[PDB]
Amino acid sequence: QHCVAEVLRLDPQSGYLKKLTNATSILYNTSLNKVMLKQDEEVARCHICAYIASQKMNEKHMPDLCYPKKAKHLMNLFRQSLSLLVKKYCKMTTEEIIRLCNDFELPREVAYKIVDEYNINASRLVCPWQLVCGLVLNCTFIVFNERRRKDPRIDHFIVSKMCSLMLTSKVDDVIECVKLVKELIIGEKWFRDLQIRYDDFDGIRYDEIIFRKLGSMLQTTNILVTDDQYNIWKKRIEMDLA
Amino acid sequence: ERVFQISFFNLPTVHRIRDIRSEKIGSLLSISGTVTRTSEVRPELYKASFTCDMCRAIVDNVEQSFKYTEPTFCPNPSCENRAFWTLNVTRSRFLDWQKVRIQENANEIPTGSMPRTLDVILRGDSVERAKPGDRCKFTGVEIVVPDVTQLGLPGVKPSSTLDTRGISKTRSLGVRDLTYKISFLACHVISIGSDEINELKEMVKDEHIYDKLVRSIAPAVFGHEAVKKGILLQMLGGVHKSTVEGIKLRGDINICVVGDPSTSKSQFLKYVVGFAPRSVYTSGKASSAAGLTAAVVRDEEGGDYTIEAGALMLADNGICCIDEFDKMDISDQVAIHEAMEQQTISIAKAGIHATLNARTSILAAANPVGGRYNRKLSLRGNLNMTAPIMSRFDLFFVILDDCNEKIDTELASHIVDLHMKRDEAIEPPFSAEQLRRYIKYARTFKPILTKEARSYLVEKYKELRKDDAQGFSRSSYRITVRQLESMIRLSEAIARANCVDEITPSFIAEAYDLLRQSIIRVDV
Amino acid sequence: PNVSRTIARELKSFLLEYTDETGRSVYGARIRTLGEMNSESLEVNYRHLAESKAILALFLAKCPEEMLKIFDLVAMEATELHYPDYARIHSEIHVRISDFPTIYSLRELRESNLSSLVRVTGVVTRRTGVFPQLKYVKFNCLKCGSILGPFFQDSNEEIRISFCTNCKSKGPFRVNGEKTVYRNYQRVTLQEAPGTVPPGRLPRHREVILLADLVDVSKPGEEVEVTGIYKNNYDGNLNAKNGFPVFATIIEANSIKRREVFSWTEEEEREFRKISRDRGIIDKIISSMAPSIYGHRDIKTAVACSLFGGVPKNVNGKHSIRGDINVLLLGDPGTAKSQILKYVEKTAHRAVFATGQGASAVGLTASVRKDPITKEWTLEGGALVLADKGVCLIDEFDKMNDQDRTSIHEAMEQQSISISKAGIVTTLQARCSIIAAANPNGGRYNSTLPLAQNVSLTEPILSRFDILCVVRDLVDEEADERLATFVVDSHVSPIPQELLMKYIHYARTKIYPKLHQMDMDKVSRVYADLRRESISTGSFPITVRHLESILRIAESFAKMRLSEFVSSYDLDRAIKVVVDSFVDAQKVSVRRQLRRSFAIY
Ligand SMILES: Nc1ncnc2c1ncn2[C@@H]1O[C@H](COP(=O)(O)OP(=O)(O)O)[C@@H](O)[C@H]1O
Ligand SMILES: [Zn+2]
Ligand SMILES: [Zn+2]
Repeated sequence: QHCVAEVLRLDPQSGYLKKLTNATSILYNTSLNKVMLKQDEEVARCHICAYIASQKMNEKHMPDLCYPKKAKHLMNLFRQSLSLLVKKYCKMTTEEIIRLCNDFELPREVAYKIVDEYNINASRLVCPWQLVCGLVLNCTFIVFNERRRKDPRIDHFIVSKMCSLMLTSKVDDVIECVKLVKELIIGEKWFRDLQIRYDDFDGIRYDEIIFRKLGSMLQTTNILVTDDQYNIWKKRIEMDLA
Repeated sequence: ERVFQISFFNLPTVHRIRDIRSEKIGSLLSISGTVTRTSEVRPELYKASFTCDMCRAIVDNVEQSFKYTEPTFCPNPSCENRAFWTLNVTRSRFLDWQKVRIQENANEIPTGSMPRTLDVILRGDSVERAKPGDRCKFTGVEIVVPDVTQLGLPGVKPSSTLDTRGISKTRSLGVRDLTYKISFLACHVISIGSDEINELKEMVKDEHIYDKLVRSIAPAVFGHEAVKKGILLQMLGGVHKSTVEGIKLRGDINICVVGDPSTSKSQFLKYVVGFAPRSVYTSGKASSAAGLTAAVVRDEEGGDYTIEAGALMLADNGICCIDEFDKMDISDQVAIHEAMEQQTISIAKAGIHATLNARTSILAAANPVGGRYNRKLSLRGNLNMTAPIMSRFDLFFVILDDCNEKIDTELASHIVDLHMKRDEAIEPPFSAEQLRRYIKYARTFKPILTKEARSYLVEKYKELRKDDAQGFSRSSYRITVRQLESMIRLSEAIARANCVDEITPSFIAEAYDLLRQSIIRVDV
Repeated sequence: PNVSRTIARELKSFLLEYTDETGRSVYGARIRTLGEMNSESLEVNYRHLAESKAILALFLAKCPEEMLKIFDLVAMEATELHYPDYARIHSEIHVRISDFPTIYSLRELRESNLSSLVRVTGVVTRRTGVFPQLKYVKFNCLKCGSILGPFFQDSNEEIRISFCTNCKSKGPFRVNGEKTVYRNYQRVTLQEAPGTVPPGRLPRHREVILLADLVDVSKPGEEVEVTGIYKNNYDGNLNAKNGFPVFATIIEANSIKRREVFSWTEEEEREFRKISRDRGIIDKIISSMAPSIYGHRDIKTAVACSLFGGVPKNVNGKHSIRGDINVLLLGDPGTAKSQILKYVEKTAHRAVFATGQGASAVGLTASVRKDPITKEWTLEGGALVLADKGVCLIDEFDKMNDQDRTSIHEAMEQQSISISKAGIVTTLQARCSIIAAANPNGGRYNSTLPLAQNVSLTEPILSRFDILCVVRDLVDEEADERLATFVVDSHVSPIPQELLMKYIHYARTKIYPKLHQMDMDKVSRVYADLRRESISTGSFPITVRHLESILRIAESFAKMRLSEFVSSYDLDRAIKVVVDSFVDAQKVSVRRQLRRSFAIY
């Protein structure tokens, strides 16, 4: 039942969940009662089980359910028993770029946004590797400012990652990949919502920069260090005896 | 919804195992022999499904006798390799099985001979009609089976091989070696080896038929009435149930005798083993307890072990007549003691444990130290066997001779008359035939006590122990309470011998005088 | 059959609204107790859902190992509405059954009966292992450094995978025992009851599997009732089948018992103290010790002192004293010598019936023994070893060689064993109570000689016996009049023994009652008195060994009465015992000691 609920709640990755666990139960039951249905490794035995249980209740969905040789076999058997940017004009899918975005373990909402961007504005293109590259980079720089604000060892590792995920030794093209999308995507309300959420504004806060730029000297350029820093740095030399 | 069995009984001919050659193959042929073992019920492959290795297409048929391995034909033949197959268990039919090991009988045997043996196998509902340690008359057909035990043997050895001639361009020879044993099967088997009501109604009405039954049980032998009486009550068993705790009794009784050689002790053995339903004569010496009791297999022929049919395990509701008592080993008397103490046994080897049950009633044979029984010493210094084994015995006997010419002459007359072929010297009241049925009536009569009787039993034991009062004279083995329970089981046996329910003091007075006579005096 | 819909709703209806008497939902108690208990199992009486509807039992009988599927999940259902997060903790539930009427032997099994409900009888022997095997599986892959998800395992096979979620690669696979989850598996032997193997036949045997966290609920020598199912075993390597192609058979059994843990409650000890303090229990002790034989009271009393054990002490961890009591009996075999000791084995706590050679549990020593299973070297000890707190019985003490005698000597000497064999060296605690017996030379005791002169024993272990009791032929009429009457009536006040062992179990725990140095120099007095009176007419002496023993008896009776400390007018009992002990132990010359040493009575 644990494994049943596991594989059944593996579909997302009201009446649905209930009726589907009941379905898989009595389905597996019917399939194992008689002596007719054998040599079926339990390795895989809760999948077109789940697909036909989708087919049964009320509404069914061909996509995102089967997601192979024996998949067809067992189906019939049960059903009877009952570089990257020089490349010109490439093509992509939903899950291709879900992969290239989920490699950073970023959320799926940002990915859906880049997907919407694409399927509306993937029309007039030369190469979508550039656009989606720049997109997910300017997702990373905006959401990952904290860890980077304290760890400048990150910005080399990250750019190195996407330099070789798309197979180049030259990188200034990637720099352009970022600034051009930033020129493009600059002013949409959803981009706006993300900037108020994760608070980069060029990577710097609002309540600081406005005094940086309106015309002030109270502007806190933190050359000096904060108090808790020293409060914890002192422990390193406390035990200096050893 | 239909499977069947068949059998043909009352064939005219018998063939011993040696009387079977290679022309009786596929032939019904009736044999009789003996058993030493059974084995484990394991239900058998009658029918059994298979299925395609590439679809659910089932085949509900079976290659059945041997060749139990591979069908060919598929309903939808379109396959890359239809040659091999899958299987299934449930869409199947099964039927029981059983194995025994079959054995020669003594009364048909040659010289320089072992009881040559071999295996037989059962089938179907006729099973449960096997039995260990009994003669039986089988009937079936000369089934055979492969073997490789017969390797290392001389001359040339057949071998099978498919042909590669007339077809070509298609161990690669696929060679199998073939060499077999000749087992047997059985279609049916029987356990070899009314106005009787009026017969026995007439015999019972007498009074001295006690004496008749007494004297009729060894006309082959001369005198020694005590032997006759004791053996006649030995088969008779005592009620092992008369308790409340569930701690129990060795309901039956036990015996032995002493006597110098040149005596007719062994005549009695050969009699009773020549009469007894359940019995055995054995060595006394040339035996391990692994022979008396059961040493068993350790997982042979693949399948599980099976308790061996013990020799001393035998004598259920009977006897193990054993001669040559004195020359027994250390461990065998030990095992015997374990056998007698309770009516139960415990066994182990290779970690396996056992537990059995029996109520064996031994009669056996004493041989004194030098043979000469010094009449003025006591029993123990001459017997040479430790106390507990010397104990548990309700009885001891002694048979020793002396010069009496009047009677010695008629004894020699009897002996030499016995060298007249099948003479009428043994004219009894009657024969073994009615005796065996009389026993099967009488073994289960179950007698009862009374207050007068037991009240007299008490006072008679008082006088008995009062013979140990000035014991040590008419005394070679002294008194205890074993003697009284012995006497009580003897009253039980003897009322059963009478085939009447209520026992009186007069009948036990025979036991009174008996155990008074069972013992030996000595000098001042 | 897809009637799981009707079947499930109606069996859950049964499970919930069950009412039999007073509207009693009996199984609510079961499940709530389960959840209270972190329990894994639950029982369901077959007789009542069988009373209502038996085609329940039919769709069970056709394939009962498939009848399971609804019931285990239904247990979780009822469980979580009354115990959320139980399904979190206990991954799965098993069930148990009771009260099935059909009977088969271990031999009566026919093909028509299997794959259905089976109920047998037999005995559990040869218990092997509580081994673990799998129920949930995950992996360590090589082409990727990652895992598999969770997977339940069938009842009849291993598992192996060639697909991977990253690619269709059949890379090297290995299970992660360092993370997986397991359950309890036992292989068990089972044999018929020899009390009913009919004439001539032998008893067949079988093999048994025990699961569901019910392992080690059994021990060798128990009568058992496994209800279960039955089937074959396709355990591979089967094409090498000569003869006919016929297979073994094995039970999977669910329910289990032992019929066919002693401890004290508040009232159970309340009554103990109530009776212990009220007026001299000890007459009723010897009235209720062992009614096997009517016999005689004196040696019963001696061994009653042997029962309880006294108190040991050390003078700050030196000059130890033995608290536990010894005994030694002897006399003609005609009387009951090998009865009451086995009774005591039945009546004590952590008693033993060992023996010498032949019909023995063990050889009364310790040794580097093999084992039938897998050659497990082990260190068993003589039954002395087992009851280092308790007692060790023996019969036929005489029948021993050199070393089996030296061992018991060592025991009663320094209460510890030593071993110098086999790459192993050690001592233990042998502070056991000794009991024994033997057989005199010549049946009768030979009244006209002393002890060591009559029986051929040696003294140095003989000295440890505070008691050496003897009887002989009892020759008068009344002996007959009583013993024959009892032994025939065998076939024609005293308290339960359960209470008596529960009393000793209550006694060796609590009471260490003391002795007050108030008038104890009478010890010094009467000792010096009779130690001179001994030479006055006797040959051998009496020595401080006896004195120490009388003190141990004094504290013994203190534990018996359960009083707080020594009483004065019971030292009379202790010393009287040792007195009339030395009386019978000697020549007819002692017949003057009969008159001399009675004033101390
Ligand atoms: N007083 C008695 N009452 C009843 N039975 C007795 C009595 N005395 C002896 N017996 C029986 O006789 C036997 C005596 O055995 P025992 O002398 O202990 O054998 P061993 O001397 O070899 O240990 C006991 O088993 C007992 O059943
Ligand atoms: Zn096919
Ligand atoms: Zn892989």
